Amino acid sequence: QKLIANQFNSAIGKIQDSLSSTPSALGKLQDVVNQNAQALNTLVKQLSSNFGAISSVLNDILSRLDPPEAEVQIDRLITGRLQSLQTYVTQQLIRA
Amino acid sequence: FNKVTLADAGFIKQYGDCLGDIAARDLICAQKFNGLTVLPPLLTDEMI
Amino acid sequence: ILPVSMTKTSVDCTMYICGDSTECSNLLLQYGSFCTQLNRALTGIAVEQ
Amino acid sequence: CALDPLSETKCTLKSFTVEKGIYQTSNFRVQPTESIVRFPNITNLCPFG
Amino acid sequence: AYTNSFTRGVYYPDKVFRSSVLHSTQDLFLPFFSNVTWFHAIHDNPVLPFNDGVYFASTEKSNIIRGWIFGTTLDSKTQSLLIVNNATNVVIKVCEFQFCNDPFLGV
Amino acid sequence: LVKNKCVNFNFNGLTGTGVLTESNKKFLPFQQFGRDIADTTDAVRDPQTLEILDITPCSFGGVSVITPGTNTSNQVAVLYQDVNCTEVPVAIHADQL
Ligand SMILES: *[C@@H]1O[C@H](CO)[C@@H](O)[C@H](O)[C@H]1NC(C)=O
Ligand SMILES: *[C@@H]1O[C@H](CO)[C@@H](O)[C@H](O)[C@H]1NC(C)=O
Ligand SMILES: *[C@@H]1O[C@H](CO)[C@@H](O)[C@H](O)[C@H]1NC(C)=O
Ligand SMILES: *[C@@H]1O[C@H](CO)[C@@H](O)[C@H](O)[C@H]1NC(C)=O
Repeated sequence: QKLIANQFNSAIGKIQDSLSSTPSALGKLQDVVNQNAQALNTLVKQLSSNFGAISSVLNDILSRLDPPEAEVQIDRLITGRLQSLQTYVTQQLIRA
Repeated sequence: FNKVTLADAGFIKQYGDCLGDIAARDLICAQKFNGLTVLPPLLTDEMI
Repeated sequence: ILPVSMTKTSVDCTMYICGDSTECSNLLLQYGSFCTQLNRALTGIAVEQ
Repeated sequence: CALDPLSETKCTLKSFTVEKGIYQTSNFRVQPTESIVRFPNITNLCPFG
Repeated sequence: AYTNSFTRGVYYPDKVFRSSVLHSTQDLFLPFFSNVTWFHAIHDNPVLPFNDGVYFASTEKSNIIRGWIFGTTLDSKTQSLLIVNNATNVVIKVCEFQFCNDPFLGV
Repeated sequence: LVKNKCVNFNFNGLTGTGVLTESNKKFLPFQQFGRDIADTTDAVRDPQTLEILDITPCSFGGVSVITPGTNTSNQVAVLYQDVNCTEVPVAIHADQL
């Protein structure tokens, strides 16, 4: 009992420093978070593609083309962004 | 609690940066990231 | 070390796709209920956490 | 679907009965909505004529 | 002469208000760690080609390097370009004119 | 424009839309109109006043509904998203609702 006590206490202290050192043992944790973020960043960036349209920001397309023409541009942008959302959701499901 | 950082995590960190605490009187940070929202967990850190 | 949960996110389908444009929403209505499906899946994940 | 929120919940829930819980039915309080512009002074007319 | 351009050739390639981000532009830019040529007290003022752009600044001794003028033919067959310094602002000028190759104004 | 609602700030072109945001930072001679991670036009320089001015998009948070069972009672209570209570009805544009 005397030196099983010591060994225990000392070893706990070890765990402390070991972690503090810099092994981010919490790597298996960090990843998750980061992994998620990356997935978010892509989604956000995907708002700059025009998927074949003459431009990207809806406001413009609306602010340049008549409704009957708008139809085309708008629809294409819709399909593109819908696909981006779908991919994001499916990935989220898997990671879940 | 300090070895896990959010510094190089763009959207999550900058959404966590809607806590300017006075910096802008009217900051509805749910209307700044285009729908992308983050709900809070049912359990905080203190209760865990 | 074990991971237990992750970040709970949710996204405003209409805001993401047709943000603030009332001409875009009426076109989105032609695709049926995709936003509803997506919000449902995301909510399921958010509860699972 | 515009009434005490309970009603719009019943709307989204697609049933005329709801259980105990919570429901995201957000972005449903109409937006501020005006129509104006700011610009410059280009007094000179075009020679197109 | 030929010297390593340790790092130069970074100019706002845009006119959009941007802040703490990391944008990845794609345009004509001085290739890093590349080279250059020049001359010195030779008597000078030679000619040189232009490609698409010319990163160019130099040891202004006592302001002696004054203006950079263009002009492909100088038989006065093109209203090209000429820039020096006329108190208020540089003499931006265009006209196919003489292209007096060795500047002079009395001074 | 107005400076408090989705007056559609059409500053010299861009049909920017957004309540409040009487913002101010720093710019440069070329610097004219804002751009963030997602380009989200941060600020702008007015065509005929010429300054700096950012703005948050149509600024209206999200709402969910707590409930006991529909047949259990008809009472409900709504919980919003991240919104300081100060601007609740004004932050759901209560006036027209
Ligand atoms: C540039 O000049 C250096 C000599 O200073 C030479 O080593 C090199 O090959 C030249 N060309 C480059 C760096 O492209
Ligand atoms: C344009 O004219 C108006 C007069 O209605 C004036 O207030 C404004 O300052 C002018 N803007 C200029 C000259 O840029
Ligand atoms: C609602 O219906 C359930 C199912 O029969 C029942 O148990 C409950 O008592 C009802 N609510 C009220 C207030 O009676
Ligand atoms: C909400 O706004 C008021 C008014 O400025 C402020 O005193 C209060 O601290 C704000 N709420 C929070 C949680 O900061």
